[PDB]
Parts: sequence; structure tokens; C-alpha cells
Amino acid sequence: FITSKIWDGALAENNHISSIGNIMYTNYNVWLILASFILLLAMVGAIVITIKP
Amino acid sequence: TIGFVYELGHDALKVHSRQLKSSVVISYLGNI
Repeated sequence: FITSKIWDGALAENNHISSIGNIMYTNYNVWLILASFILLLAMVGAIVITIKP
Repeated sequence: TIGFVYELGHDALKVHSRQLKSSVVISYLGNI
């Protein structure tokens, strides 16, 4: 495999966590909302079936 | 945060795990 440098692309590199952060709340925030409701279902569900009310 | 409110409100961690009104009142009426 061969690799070389670019300069216009390397002006301000983002780490992978930054690059994820640039899109996961804006461009793809429907996924985040969907995941949040899944986490909310899990907390309510696991609690409802295990503990004496 | 709402799911944590559910956690707190229902106390799935048993927050209130560890814890002289008298039901009887008597009245004198006297001699029959």
C-alpha cells in the first residue's frame, strides 16, 4: 500500500472523535434521538420487571 | 434526564429502604 501527503486537506485535522462530533448532533441527530429513546426504554423496562413496586 | 427522574422517583436503589397515632379513641357516655 502506498501513501502520500496533502496540504489543503491537512489544514486543521480533526481526531476521529472530533469528526464524529461534527456530524452526530447535526447531520445525523435522528440516530441520536432514536438511540436515546432506546436507552430510555431499557432503563424503564429493566427496572419495571426486577424490583418490587 | 427524564429516565434518571424515573430512577430517582421510583427509588430502584431503595433510597427509603430503612425506616404514635392511635387508631382507638374511647368516649364515656355515663350510666344507662
